[PDB]
Amino acid sequence: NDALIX
Amino acid sequence: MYNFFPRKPKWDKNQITYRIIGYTPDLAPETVDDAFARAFQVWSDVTPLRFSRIYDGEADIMINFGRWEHGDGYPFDGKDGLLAHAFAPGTGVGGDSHFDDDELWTLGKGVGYSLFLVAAHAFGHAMGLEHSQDPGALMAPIYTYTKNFRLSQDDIKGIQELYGASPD
Ligand SMILES: [Ca+2]
Ligand SMILES: [Ca+2]
Ligand SMILES: [Ca+2]
Ligand SMILES: [Ca+2]
Ligand SMILES: [Zn+2]
Ligand SMILES: [Zn+2]
Repeated sequence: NDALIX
Repeated sequence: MYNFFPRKPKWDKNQITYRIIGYTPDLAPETVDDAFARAFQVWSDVTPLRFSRIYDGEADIMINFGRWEHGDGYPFDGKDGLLAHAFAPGTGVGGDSHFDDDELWTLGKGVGYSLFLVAAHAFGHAMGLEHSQDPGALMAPIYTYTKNFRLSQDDIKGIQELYGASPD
């Protein structure tokens, strides 16, 4: 979970 | 194959700045600078996207190192696990790239984690790429060291879909 959103 | 974020977010310009808010003690500042430059360069070589370092003010890609709760609501997890994370393109926190300083950062070595390869990956996300199923892709979700790195066709085609091929 290394690509996050905002 | 290659993937994006669901809303296909991308940068609206080709000239992008970065800033390094803090360094890792694990590596010489010099070494870190050039690691990040090279990481950005691997995406520059196949797109018209151009990355420029600044030493002050708000950059598009604010880079820092940090561990556990480091102030963005997505904590790190100690040694191993998450190596780093990056936000999809956007304003503010968008694009920003953080690195877990509980890890040992290295260059050109099977011990620790190559800052070059992990930055290059994390920045991929900062550009709008999601993970690839391809084991030999830079955007694979699992770390692998390789002494001689190349971009897999999968990495090139994904990024060229978003921003097009190099003009030069
Ligand atoms: Ca930003
Ligand atoms: Ca912390
Ligand atoms: Ca970690
Ligand atoms: Ca460290
Ligand atoms: Zn990733
Ligand atoms: Zn973070």
